Amino acid sequence: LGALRRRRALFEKRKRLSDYALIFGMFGIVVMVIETELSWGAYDKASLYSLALKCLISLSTIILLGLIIVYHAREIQLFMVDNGADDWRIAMTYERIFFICLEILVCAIHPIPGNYTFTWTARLAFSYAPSTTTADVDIILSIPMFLRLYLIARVMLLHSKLFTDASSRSIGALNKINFNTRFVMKTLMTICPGTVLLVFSISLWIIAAWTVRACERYHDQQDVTSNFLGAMWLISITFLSIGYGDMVPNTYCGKGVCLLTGIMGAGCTALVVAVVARKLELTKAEKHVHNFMMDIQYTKEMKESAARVLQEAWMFYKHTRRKESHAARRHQRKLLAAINAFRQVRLKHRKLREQVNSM
Amino acid sequence: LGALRRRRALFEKRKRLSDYALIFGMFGIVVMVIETELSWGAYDKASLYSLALKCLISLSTIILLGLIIVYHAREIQLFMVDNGADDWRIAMTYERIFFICLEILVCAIHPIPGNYTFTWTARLAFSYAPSTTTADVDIILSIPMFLRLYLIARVMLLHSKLFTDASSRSIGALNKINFNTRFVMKTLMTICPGTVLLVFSISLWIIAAWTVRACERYHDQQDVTSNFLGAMWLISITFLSIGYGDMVPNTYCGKGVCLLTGIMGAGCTALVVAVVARKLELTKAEKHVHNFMMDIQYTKEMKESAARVLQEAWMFYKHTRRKESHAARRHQRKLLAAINAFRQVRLKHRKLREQVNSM
Amino acid sequence: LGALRRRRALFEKRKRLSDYALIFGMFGIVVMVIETELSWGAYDKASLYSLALKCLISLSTIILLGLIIVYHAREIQLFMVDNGADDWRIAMTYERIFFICLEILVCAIHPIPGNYTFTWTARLAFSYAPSTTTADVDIILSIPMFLRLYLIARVMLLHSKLFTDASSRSIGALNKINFNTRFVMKTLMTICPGTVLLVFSISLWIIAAWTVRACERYHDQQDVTSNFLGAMWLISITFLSIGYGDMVPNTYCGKGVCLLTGIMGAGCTALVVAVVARKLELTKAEKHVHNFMMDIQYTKEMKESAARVLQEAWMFYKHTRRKESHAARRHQRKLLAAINAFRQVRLKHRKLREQVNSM
Amino acid sequence: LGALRRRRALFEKRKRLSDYALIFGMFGIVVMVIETELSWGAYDKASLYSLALKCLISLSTIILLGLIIVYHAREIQLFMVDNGADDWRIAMTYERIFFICLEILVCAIHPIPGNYTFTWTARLAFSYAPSTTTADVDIILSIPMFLRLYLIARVMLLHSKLFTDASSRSIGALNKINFNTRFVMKTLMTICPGTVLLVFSISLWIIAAWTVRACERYHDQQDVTSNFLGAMWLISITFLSIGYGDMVPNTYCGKGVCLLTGIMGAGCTALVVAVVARKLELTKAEKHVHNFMMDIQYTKEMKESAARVLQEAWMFYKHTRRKESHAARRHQRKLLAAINAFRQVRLKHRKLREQVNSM
Amino acid sequence: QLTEEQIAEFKEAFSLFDKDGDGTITTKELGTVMRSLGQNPTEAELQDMINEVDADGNGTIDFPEFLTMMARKMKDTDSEEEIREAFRVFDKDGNGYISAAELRHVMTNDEEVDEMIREADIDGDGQVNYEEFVQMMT
Amino acid sequence: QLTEEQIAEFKEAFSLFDKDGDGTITTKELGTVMRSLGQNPTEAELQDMINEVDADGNGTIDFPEFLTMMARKMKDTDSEEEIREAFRVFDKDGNGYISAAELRHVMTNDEEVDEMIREADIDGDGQVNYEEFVQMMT
Amino acid sequence: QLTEEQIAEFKEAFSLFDKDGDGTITTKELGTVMRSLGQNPTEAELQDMINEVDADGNGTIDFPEFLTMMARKMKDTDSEEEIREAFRVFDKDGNGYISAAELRHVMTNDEEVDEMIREADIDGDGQVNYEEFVQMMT
Amino acid sequence: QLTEEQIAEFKEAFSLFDKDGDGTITTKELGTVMRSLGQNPTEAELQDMINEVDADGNGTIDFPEFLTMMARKMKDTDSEEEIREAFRVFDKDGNGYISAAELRHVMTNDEEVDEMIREADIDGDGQVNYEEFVQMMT
Ligand SMILES: O=C(Nc1cccc2nonc12)c1ccc(C(F)(F)F)cc1
Ligand SMILES: O=C(Nc1cccc2nonc12)c1ccc(C(F)(F)F)cc1
Ligand SMILES: [Ca+2]
Ligand SMILES: [Ca+2]
Ligand SMILES: [Ca+2]
Ligand SMILES: [Ca+2]
Ligand SMILES: [Ca+2]
Ligand SMILES: [Ca+2]
Ligand SMILES: [Ca+2]
Ligand SMILES: [Ca+2]
Ligand SMILES: [Ca+2]
Ligand SMILES: [Ca+2]
Ligand SMILES: [Ca+2]
Ligand SMILES: [Ca+2]
Ligand SMILES: [Ca+2]
Ligand SMILES: [Ca+2]
Ligand SMILES: [Ca+2]
Ligand SMILES: [K+]
Repeated sequence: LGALRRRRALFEKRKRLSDYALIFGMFGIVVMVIETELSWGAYDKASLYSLALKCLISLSTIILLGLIIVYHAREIQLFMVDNGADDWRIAMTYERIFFICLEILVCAIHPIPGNYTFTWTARLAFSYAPSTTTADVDIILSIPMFLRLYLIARVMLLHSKLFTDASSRSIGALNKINFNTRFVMKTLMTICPGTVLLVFSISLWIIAAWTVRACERYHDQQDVTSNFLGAMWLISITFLSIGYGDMVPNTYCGKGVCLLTGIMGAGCTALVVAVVARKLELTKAEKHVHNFMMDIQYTKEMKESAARVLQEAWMFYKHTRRKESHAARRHQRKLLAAINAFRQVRLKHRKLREQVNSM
Repeated sequence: LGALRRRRALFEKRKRLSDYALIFGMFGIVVMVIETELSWGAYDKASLYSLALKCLISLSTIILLGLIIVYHAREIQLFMVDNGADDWRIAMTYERIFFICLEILVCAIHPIPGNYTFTWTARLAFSYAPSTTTADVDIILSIPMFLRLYLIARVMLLHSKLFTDASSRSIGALNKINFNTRFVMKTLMTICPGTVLLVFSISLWIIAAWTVRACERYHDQQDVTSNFLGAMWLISITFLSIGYGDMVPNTYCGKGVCLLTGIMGAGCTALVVAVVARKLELTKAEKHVHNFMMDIQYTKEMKESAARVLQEAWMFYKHTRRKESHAARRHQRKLLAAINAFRQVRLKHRKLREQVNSM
Repeated sequence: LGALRRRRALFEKRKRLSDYALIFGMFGIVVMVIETELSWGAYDKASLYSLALKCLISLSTIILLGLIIVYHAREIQLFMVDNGADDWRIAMTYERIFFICLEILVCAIHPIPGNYTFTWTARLAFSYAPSTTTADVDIILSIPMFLRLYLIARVMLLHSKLFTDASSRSIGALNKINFNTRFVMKTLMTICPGTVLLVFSISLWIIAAWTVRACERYHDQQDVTSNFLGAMWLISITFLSIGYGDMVPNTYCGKGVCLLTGIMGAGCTALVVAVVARKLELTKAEKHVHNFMMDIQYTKEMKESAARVLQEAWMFYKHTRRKESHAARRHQRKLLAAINAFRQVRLKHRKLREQVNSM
Repeated sequence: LGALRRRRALFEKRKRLSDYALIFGMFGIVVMVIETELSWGAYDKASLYSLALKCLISLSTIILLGLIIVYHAREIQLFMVDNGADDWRIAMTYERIFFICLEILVCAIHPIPGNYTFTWTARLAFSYAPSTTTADVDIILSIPMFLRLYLIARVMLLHSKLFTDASSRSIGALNKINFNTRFVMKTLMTICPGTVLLVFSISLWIIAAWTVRACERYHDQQDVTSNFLGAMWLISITFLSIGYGDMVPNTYCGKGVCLLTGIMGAGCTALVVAVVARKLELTKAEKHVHNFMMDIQYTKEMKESAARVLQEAWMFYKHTRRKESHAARRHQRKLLAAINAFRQVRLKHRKLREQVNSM
Repeated sequence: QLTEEQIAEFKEAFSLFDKDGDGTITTKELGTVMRSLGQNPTEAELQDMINEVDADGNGTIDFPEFLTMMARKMKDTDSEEEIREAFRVFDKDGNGYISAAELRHVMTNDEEVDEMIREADIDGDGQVNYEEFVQMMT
Repeated sequence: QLTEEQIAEFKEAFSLFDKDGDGTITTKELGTVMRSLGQNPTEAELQDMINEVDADGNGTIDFPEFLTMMARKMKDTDSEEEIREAFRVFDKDGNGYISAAELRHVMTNDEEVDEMIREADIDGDGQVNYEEFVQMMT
Repeated sequence: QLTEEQIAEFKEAFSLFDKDGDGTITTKELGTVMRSLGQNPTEAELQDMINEVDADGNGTIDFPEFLTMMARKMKDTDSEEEIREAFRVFDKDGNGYISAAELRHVMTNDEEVDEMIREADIDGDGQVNYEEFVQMMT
Repeated sequence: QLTEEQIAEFKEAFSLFDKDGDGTITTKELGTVMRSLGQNPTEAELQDMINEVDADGNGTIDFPEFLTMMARKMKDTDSEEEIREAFRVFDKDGNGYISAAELRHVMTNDEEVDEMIREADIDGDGQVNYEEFVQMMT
């Protein structure tokens, strides 16, 4: 009784902290995208604008790590209430220790304020001529910031009604259904598989094309892959497994992203073509009407084919009585074609009769 | 009663206007293809022939927009009769306003008479050397004219018997089937999926290969992708997801069309191989005969395998009585092979017995 | 009665002529392969060896056209017996006229003796530099000679027992099965789909790789695609839809063959992976044993998981009685892990119970 | 009785020799990888280190061939006990002779100590410029040493409980299940298909990428494919069938490995996407709960849609009584949208009712 | 009246629904047609739906009856059917009459509903019936 | 007469259709064979099919009769069965006879059909039967 | 007490489990709900599970009863149910009392088990029951 | 005798085949185990197969009999079962005795078969039985 009030109060606290972790997680990503794009041409890494925006990212990282710590503290309190424990140490299992530190490590990677540079040497594409540049270290930290998109999966899980409803929990309990993040994803692939596979593809299309562009701008002076629409074409053709054309990443960051694009592009392509294949198939009710209408059409076609069989049969006989040779043979040839066409419509009608009886 | 006469009269008016919108829609496309091809070498954009043919396109656009307006006016009258309303304003919903304007916008894009030019700068393929030309603006308007092919989907929908028959409407009503453009497409994929996927593929093969050629002729002086058979090979290999080879679009128009080719080429390839897979499978009646014949063959093979088991068994025993060693061992080795071959034919026969019992 | 003797006599005449048409059809292909390969380096088109071998091909074409005419004459006599007609003109339908002429046209294309040459101009690959050569016209006629491989489909059809057995014809008649070339192919894809798809792939692998090599030797002075192992790699990677690499056909013959390779390589790849997927699946009997064994394993695992639940529960209680804190908490943490592991093995066991009940 | 003791004693002898054949088989491979990598830069083929490590490989080949001979000798004794024979010659069938010699031939290929060299001439990629080098013959023998990985399949087969349990053998006997290497692989693809297809892919990813690197280092002075991360990218993109980019093998060894990568990459890709598709599908119990919850949601949505139908109906009537025109028409338009939305929720609810009744 | 082609099409549909050709659609024929469509209609609901269009109450569908049903049905959306289904969704008790408390219950998913009830009770029987619902809808 | 191989194969087929080996294909054996083919033949339909080739009318199938059935069915398409099925689908009433009005009806999917009917009724009974249908066919 | 929103949610769940609205979950309603989930529960096990939360023993589930069941069940893993299932696994004989012999048998998958049995026998009846098992677990 | 490990494995297999633990595999237990494997064995064939290894003929399988069955069965191929199945294939009449004419018929898929029959008839009863077949096979 009192556990229900505490559990539902911690559910709303965890849900509220997940939203705030998403607000600051995506704010840091948005500012990182702006800062990376602007610091290329608009200003430099040593400008006061670079320090100001990178301090905004760092401040949002401190807040995000604060909300991750507090959210995992609510998971400890929820664990103690769920399992009846009263000591927080009991909840601190090796699996939980690893994942709390893993989320902190993922969310603590950001472009630390201050200009630090490292020597980037990459082998150019289609020419194999090495090119070296003094790229900033903040590109090694801007790209991993996209790992914060896992907070979207947490917000969706904590906001789904199947995870926070009393009726869903009771009904699922009677069938012993494990309600977790996998179940919500599986149900999302049955309600709206097309929308899930389209908001996923056309969102990481820009995320990956920007990651390739932001990585292949230090090693691209010809505006080939550093172009946004060039990288959007590269990521799309690699997604569809068509190829690379002349657009091959000159860095192992672009090659790596074109590898994750090809991996998720071998699965998402198969799942999309398996969804558009389930939407072009007649339902159980629609197929019954279609086979009902084709039975009427085949019934009429059998009448007209058998009528042709008899019509050409009488033409053969009448011309035979008229002692004709060329005309009688022409209608005899037509009689065999009428009989063959009558057999064809009879066989394809019985193919329908076996089809209606199968279901 | 009186509604049936009005509905069936507006059905024939809508169907007649759909045909005329297709005649002028495809006439403009045919003249656009001729005008684009001829104005490259035969004449120039400032010639009187260019003005005469582009005035034919513009005149056919005025007629097409007239028939689109009148057809949508018949849809208003049909809506008023269907829903019992007597005022046209009731039918004017936001969804209908958007689609009426969308069709007008789609059908109003055409090569407006008069020579206007814009600077086209594209990055060449496999060399990354920029190439600039003064391409005419009528190529930005000729390509979108292929969006008028949606009128084919309207003509097919309004001409299908399942959409205009009293028996189909009554039977579908008893099962609450929604008769629309999606239902007709789903039924077309069950009657003749191969023909639908072949008239679709081998028609946009030329439409896309001409679009790539017409776009990559301003930026192609080596006759690589501007060639029609070069662009037909490019679109086919991109459709099959093989790659680009040396044939990579030098413009974002060719890259875009090679992207839509790769998208519809990842779906149409999967649907075609799923159709040719349903035509190599034995039907319910054919499989019964095949398993009936294999049961007779396996029954005979068991007699001959068991006969080999007994024949080699007696050869072993007779040679043993004859005190032979090499011959007795050779037939003993043959006896184990006869027994193993008899076990194999017995197992594969029972694999058939379980197969006939499963269905 | 007398019709059965005549039909079975014409069956053996048609079967004998199909074999002889295959002997001379494949003899001409074998001699064409030898003549094409040898006339490149061993001799020239004007040598007496070229005339002698091309006269062997032409002579075998005359015999092949003779056996095609006689075989189609036996089909006329078989048609007259089957349909009760006594005049050959009745059998001469438009479909039969077209196919008799089509087979003659297919089998009459060969390297006519005598040296004739035509100017071959092709755009080289990856450099777009035109290259022109005076290729012989006998390459335009050697490649279409591979269309004679359709005689293999006729020999297989006429030799299959399902097409020439009295028991198969009677059993198929009771189920109204249409015995034709499609039925034999469908049954071949159920008995040995792997062998059919392997004798087909690893035979046109050499046929297509030789066709690409024989076409891309006039326009290949760098030994890139004219190499046999280069063309075998090209045809294989295009079959698997990987790409072209540096091996792109410099002629439209190689591009065309790499297009038919990519077409049949999008279907054969899907059918092979759908066959190796049906051979890694447990049969109905094998799955029953596997689920029977996993039920025993899960039953034992539930005993050991519940034993761990009770063992750690007593460790918690005994350490609690001993007034321990660190040890009691460690075993309390182990108790929750034992309970969670006991729930996991209980859920995956019931996943098996629902699995055995489903079938 | 006595046969059971002998069979189970030879089972443990065969299992022990399979493990030792794997220890020395993989020791030779590990030393071969070290020797090949080190002899490139660390020393030369004529150094005493090359002779010492190649003598370690040769010594491990002698031991491996000894354990292969002894293991096949235990298979002879097991054969004699199983089939009741007392003479070893009976077991020596042609199939067994070929496979004993085949395993010896496979396991006897190794880098024989002593420096022997052969002239390697390969056509470079994307430039077609021949490059010749004096590569050692030990690269022709190091690569085939990876064929010793078949001993892993033997160790897994002999260690599986389904192959060595008395309960599994008895239960499988009642259903006449053939227990062999294929059955264990089929069961591994049902228990953990993802783990089998991941330990297989991410193990031959390094095996093939090292094979390509070790082969394309004699003919690669630009560090393109000889790079390990370059060859890992090449093998991955060829596995996914994306293409080659600029990374095309300059040798037929790399082309061959990129061909086996594309072959197993057309099957493993299809099997992985067919496994991740069976893990995103709701189970029988989970689907029952999901359709139970969607029925509750649709029931509530029908109440709110019908309430909107009645609410807007009264707004139409009340405004009609108020003699309003613009407001009455706006609510009449809303009434048709409420009715259409009520029909949509009614149809999608009955789509659910037919779905629950189907299963 | 309808044209000859329309009359022929509707007569072919009627003959499809009328196997014996007596000119009336017996409920058994409608049931067997519905079973041919995969549906499993009980006798009660089949009789209920066959009298929905029954003007004369004879229990069978003659040609003008089926023609009126088609005139109501050939349209993409049938407003009358949707109004009837909304009414059936409303009446949880299933008695065919929707009461004031029931309207209050369905409005939660006070003066306005009171005015609606007052203006809907044309006959002054103290409750809202199907005829009142269809009058308010139109 | 047929060659030894043909006779042997035909006797093999007869053994397929004759499980008990008594030399006659009874109704029960045909029923079991057809059920083994996945079909569900009724007793009346199977009896009608079994006398379709029964020359002597004894109700069972002997070897020469099976030879006649094969001689009819070994061809890709047999015209006799097609003519019989066309006659059957012409028979809306199923009485085995086609009236002049029936012919006029099946011709709409007047003098020519009248002349055809006058030339088809060889026995002059005022109607067309199956033997007249096959005579007009050939 | 729980908030108004939580009370409303649990009441809607209860009404989902209780169709007739009488305020008590009859075993027939639970059985038909379970059958609506594809499961096939027998009357014996259904009655056994409906009395698992039965405090007053009336044979029906009132709103506080279902609320207590939910408080036990809303958590991801139910420790009490897992303890009960482990107990049901232990007693092979199914009599509800676990004896030392089968305990020693399940420990093999001597002094320690003897001490556990001695410390678990709170009532000194010579055997271990479910209450002793749950006391030892907690 | 077999080792302790092997005895334990065979005993756990026997307990898998023997639910009640009485030490004898009742034919009902074998039938329910086979039904658990998806097979549908009739009582006649189940009894026939349960007496195949029944040395003392009590109608049940004790541990030594199941151990002998396993010793005959753990091998990849069972020669005795294959010989028995070949014998069952030979006797189409199903009487358990293969006559000389039957052998002559099965050899076509004269002096040699005569010598085989003469040397196989150890008891001189004029026919070949199962024991003669297994003696000739070995
Ligand atoms: O160019 C092709 N397809 C398409 C291009 C663009 C948009 C499309 N939307 O749908 N298909 C489309 C195509 C290529 C090869 C074949 C072959 F099978 F003949 F090889 C057929 C078609
Ligand atoms: O060249 C090939 N195939 C084909 C080429 C041309 C027309 C065809 N029509 O059908 N297959 C065809 C092939 C490639 C690789 C393999 C591998 F599996 F061994 F890798 C097998 C075959
Ligand atoms: Ca009637
Ligand atoms: Ca009436
Ligand atoms: Ca009411
Ligand atoms: Ca009222
Ligand atoms: Ca007879
Ligand atoms: Ca009649
Ligand atoms: Ca007559
Ligand atoms: Ca109740
Ligand atoms: Ca109670
Ligand atoms: Ca007990
Ligand atoms: Ca106790
Ligand atoms: Ca027992
Ligand atoms: Ca016994
Ligand atoms: Ca006998
Ligand atoms: Ca005897
Ligand atoms: K590709």
